Amino acid sequence: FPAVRLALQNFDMTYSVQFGDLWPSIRVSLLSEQKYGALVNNFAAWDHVSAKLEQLSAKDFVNEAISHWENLRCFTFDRGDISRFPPARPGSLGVMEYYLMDAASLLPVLALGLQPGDIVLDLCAAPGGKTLALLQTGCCRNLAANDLSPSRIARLQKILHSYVPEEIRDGNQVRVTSWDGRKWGELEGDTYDRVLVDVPCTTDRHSLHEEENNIFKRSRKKERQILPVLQVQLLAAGLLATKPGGHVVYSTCSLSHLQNEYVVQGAIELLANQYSIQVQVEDLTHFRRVFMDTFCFFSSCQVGELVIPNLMANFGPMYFCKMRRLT
Amino acid sequence: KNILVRMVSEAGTGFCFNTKRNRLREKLTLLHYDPVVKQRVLFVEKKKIRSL
Amino acid sequence: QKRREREQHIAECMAKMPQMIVNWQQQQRENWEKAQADKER
Amino acid sequence: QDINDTVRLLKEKCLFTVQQVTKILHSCPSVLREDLGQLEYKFQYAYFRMGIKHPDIVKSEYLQYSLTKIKQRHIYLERLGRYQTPDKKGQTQIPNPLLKDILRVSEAEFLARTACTSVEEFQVFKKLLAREEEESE
Amino acid sequence: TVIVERWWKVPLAGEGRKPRLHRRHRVYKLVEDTKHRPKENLELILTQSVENVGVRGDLVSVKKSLGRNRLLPQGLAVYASPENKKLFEEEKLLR
Amino acid sequence: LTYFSARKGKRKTVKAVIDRFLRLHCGLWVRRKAGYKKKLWKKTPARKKRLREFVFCNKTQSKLLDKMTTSFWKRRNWYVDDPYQKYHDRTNLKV
RNA sequence: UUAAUUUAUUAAUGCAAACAACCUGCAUUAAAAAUUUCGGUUGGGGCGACCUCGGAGCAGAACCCAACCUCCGAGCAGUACAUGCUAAGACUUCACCAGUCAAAGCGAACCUUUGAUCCA
RNA sequence: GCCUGUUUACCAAAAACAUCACCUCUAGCAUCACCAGUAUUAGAGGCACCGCCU
RNA sequence: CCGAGCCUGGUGAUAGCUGGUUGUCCAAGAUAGAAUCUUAGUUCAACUUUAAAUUUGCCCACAGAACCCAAAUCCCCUU
Ligand SMILES: [Mg+2]
Ligand SMILES: [Mg+2]
Ligand SMILES: [Mg+2]
Ligand SMILES: [Mg+2]
Ligand SMILES: [Mg+2]
Ligand SMILES: [Mg+2]
Ligand SMILES: [Mg+2]
Ligand SMILES: [Mg+2]
Ligand SMILES: [Mg+2]
Ligand SMILES: [Mg+2]
Ligand SMILES: [Mg+2]
Ligand SMILES: [Mg+2]
Repeated sequence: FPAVRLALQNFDMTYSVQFGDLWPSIRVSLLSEQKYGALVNNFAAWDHVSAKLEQLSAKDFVNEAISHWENLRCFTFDRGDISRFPPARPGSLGVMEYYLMDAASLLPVLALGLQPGDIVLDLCAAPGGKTLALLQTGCCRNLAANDLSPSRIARLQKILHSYVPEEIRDGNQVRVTSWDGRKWGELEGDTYDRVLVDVPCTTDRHSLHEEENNIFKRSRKKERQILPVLQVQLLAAGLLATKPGGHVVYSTCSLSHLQNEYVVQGAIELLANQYSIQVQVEDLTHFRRVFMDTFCFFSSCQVGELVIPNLMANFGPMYFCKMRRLT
Repeated sequence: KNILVRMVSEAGTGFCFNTKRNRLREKLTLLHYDPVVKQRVLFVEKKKIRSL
Repeated sequence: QKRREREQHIAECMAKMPQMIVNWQQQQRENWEKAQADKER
Repeated sequence: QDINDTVRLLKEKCLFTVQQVTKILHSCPSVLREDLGQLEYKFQYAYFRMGIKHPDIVKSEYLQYSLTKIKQRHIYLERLGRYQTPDKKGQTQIPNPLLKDILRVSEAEFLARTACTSVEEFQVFKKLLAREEEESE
Repeated sequence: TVIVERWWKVPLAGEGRKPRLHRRHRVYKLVEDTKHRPKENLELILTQSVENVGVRGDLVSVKKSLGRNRLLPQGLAVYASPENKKLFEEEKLLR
Repeated sequence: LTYFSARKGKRKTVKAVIDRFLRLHCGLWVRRKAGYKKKLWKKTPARKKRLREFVFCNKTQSKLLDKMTTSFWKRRNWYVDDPYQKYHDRTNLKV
C-alpha cells in the first residue's frame, strides 16, 4: 500500500463528506498538474521581467487586486490556460528574475496587510514561497523567520542568496533563526506586529504527488495524529508573540476542516482561557470577491478562506485565517 | 542543480580543467593559471561532463 | 612539425591574450555598471 | 501477414475466442489497420486498468474507439472518482458506469450524466492529459 | 559457407606438434556467412547465339545461376579457361 | 594461488599482483594509492597530492606479495633507464 | 512466480540463400524449458525501520570506548578558480585500505558531508 | 457425497478421485496415435446425476 | 527404503558441520580490535613461540594536560 494510495483513501473518506459535490472536482484538480504562479523579484529588473511575462501572456493578478482590497507582483495565466512558466534564470543584477511558486501560497501574505514600518514574524514558515514573498514587499520593513528544521532553514538561506541581494540580506532587516515556534511564546511576547503562522500540514497535493516522506505513510501515523496539537500550539504561540492589536495569519496547505477551523477555534479557546487573551477573527469575504477571478474559493467554510484547486485554476489548496489580537 | 564542466584554455594549449556551474547559469568564461604557458589566461566552457 | 605548429599557435594566442583579458574584464565591469544603473532606475 | 498477426495478437496475446475475433472483425475492421503494440496496449488498458472482460470488450466495440479518447474519458472518470478499477476480487465500492455510457455517448451526455462536470473543465483536463502523455513518452 | 572464429585464443602448439584444444576452444563466433555476400558473375565463352547475351566466342559475365543452370548444362557456353580462350582466339583469327 | 601447476608442477604467480605492484629488489613493494584517479574534482589539493604518490607496503603486505609472486619477479633487472634503479637498493640502514 | 540470465530446441513471422514446396543462415516474438540465488539486526511473523559518513547525548579529568540505542543532516551547498606545484616532520577512528595536519622552497595573488578494484 | 466404482501396496477408503448429465474452449481433416475416424466427430478444461424457481 | 528408481563411472564429489587424529620427557604459553552474503568461518591487528641485533624498557616525585559550568587517567627525573 503506497502512502499516495493511503492519502487518496483518507481524502476520499473525509473530503467527500466535507465538500459534497465539489469533491470530484477538487480530487481531479489535485490529481492533475499544478498551476504555478511567477512572482517577480522586487530586487531585480522587475519592470523588464514583468514585460517579459506579459509577452509570455501572463497577467499580474496581484496588480488588479489591491485597488479593490484597500509592490508584490505575481504573474499567472488565465483560467483554463495550462501554459508553463519558463524556468527561472539569474538576472542581470545577479539574482533570480522570478520565483515559480504556488500562487495560492501568496494570499496569506496579501491578507496579512503588510504596513510600512511593521515588524514581521514567520513563526514556522520555512519552505520558501511565502517568506520570499514577504521579503519582496518593501525596503523599509524588518522581518524575522524561524523554523525547527535546520534543513529548511538552509533552504531559506539558499533561496535568499539566490534572490535577496547581499546588502539587504546581511542587514538586520532579515533575521533567520532556527528555534522552536512552540517556545517562541516564551522567547518573546507582544513583540511582533504582523505574524504568519504556516504550521506543518498534510500538504495534500504533495502527499498525493511524492511518496518520499509522505505524511500518510504508516510510519508517520503518530505525527499525523499529533499534528492538530502541534498546529494549535504553534498558532497560540504566534498569537502570544503578536502585539495587542497586532495581526496574524494562520495558513495551511490542507483541505481538512480539522486542521483549518478546529485549529483556530481551539487556539482561540486555549489562549483565552489559559492566557486570558482575546483574539477576533477578521472577515476576508472582500478578499474572496477580489480574488474570485484568479482562484476558486469554498464558501461553506465559516472561519477563514479556503482556496480549493480547480481544473481551470489548479492553484489550491490554501486555507488562511486573519486574526487580530484584540487584547 | 550543478554540472561539472570542462573549461578549455583559450591560449591554444590543450590544457583543460574541471569546474562546477549551475545548469541554469550561462556558459562559463574564467581566468585561470596555464601551467604550460606559465601565465593566467582565459578559459571557456566546452562541453558538459555530467550533471551533479 | 607538430611542435612548431603548437609553438606558433601558442604565440598567436599569447599575442591576442592581453587584449582578450582586458576586453573580458571591461565587459564584466560594464555589466556591473549596467546592474547599478538598473538599481538606480 | 498483417491480417494473420492481427488475428494472432487477438487470440494469443489477448485471449479472444474465435467467435469473439470474428465478431470484432465484423463490427470494426479498422482493427486491422491499427498497428500491433498499440492494439495490445488498448486491450490491456481495457482489461487491467479498466477492469473490463472480453465479453464486454466485444459487446461494446471498445477496440473501435481511439486510445486517446479512451484514456481521455477513463482517466477523467478515475480522477473524478466516479470510476474505480476493480480489486483483486473484481469488486468495487461503487458500481462503475457502463462502457456505452463512457465511450459510445457524446461529450455532452458524457459530461452531464456520467461525469457530472463542466465542458471547460473537461477541455482543460484533455489538454493536461495530452501534456502528461507527451512528457511520459 | 559459415565462417567461425574462436572466442578464446589457442596457445601455440609448436612446429611438429598439434594444438591441444579444451572446452573453451569450442566456443565460436560467426564472422561471416558467405551465402549473404553480394553475388558475383561467372566468366564464360559462348558457343551458340543466345538472346541478350552474345553470339559466339565472346567473353560474357553472366549471373552464376544462369551460367550454371542454362548455358553450361545445355552446351550453349563453355568455361572461360585459358585453353578455351586460346581455342576461340584461333577460331577468330582463322575466320 | 597454485602451489603446483598441473602441467609443470611449478608454483604460479598471481598476475593481479604483477599488474599492480612494483617490487624493489631489496624486498620493498611500491604501489599507487587507491582512488588516485577517481573523482579528483571533489578532492582537496592536499588529498590529491597524497593520492598521486608512490607508496611502500607493510612487512606483512610485502610478505604476502612475495608469496604470491615467483622468484622470476624477484631478480636483478638491469633496465636501461629504469626510474627505480636508485630505489632498488637500501643505504645506511641499521637493522 | 510480474527473481535474475538465456533461447541452444521447437512454432511462427521477417530478411537473405536455393527457384511454390523443401532447405540453410541471420534476426524478432512466443511456447516450452533450462541454469541459479534466497544479505544482516531486532521471542517469531505481518507491517516496518535501519545498514555509510558527520554532529550532539555517551562516558565528570589523555585516548578508547554504554554496541544495541536517542536526536539531527550529507550524499552537499556557497566561495575561489594558485581555493597551485613541491616538500622536512607528524597525526589517524585501535589492522589494512583509506583519511588528516604541515614548516621550508617554487609560483601566483595580496575556503567554511561520503564509495575501492575491475571495466567503460 | 447423486448413485455402482477409485485411492494414499505398509497408520487416512473419505466429504477426496472418477462418474453418467451439463457447460466452455480448440480443430474442416486421410495412410503409425487420434483414426483406417470426419462437427450427432475428436481433443482439452470446468462442473456435478436429476428436477423446480429466478 | 520414489517430492523422483537402480547400478557403474566422474569420485578419494564437496562439507566454514560432526567425529577421530597413535612413543617418553622438559620448557615458553590466555580473551583482545577491525572488515567480511559476516558473527559455527576467515584475513589483518593484538597476544603467543623461536632465533637474531641493539639499547634502554617498566615503576614514577615534582612540573604539566579547557572552557562550556568522583575514584582516577595521561606524561617521566630518580629509584
Ligand atoms: Mg618448444
Ligand atoms: Mg558519536
Ligand atoms: Mg591508524
Ligand atoms: Mg460416493
Ligand atoms: Mg461404494
Ligand atoms: Mg494406507
Ligand atoms: Mg485403512
Ligand atoms: Mg526400490
Ligand atoms: Mg572429506
Ligand atoms: Mg610451564
Ligand atoms: Mg559483500
Ligand atoms: Mg561459518
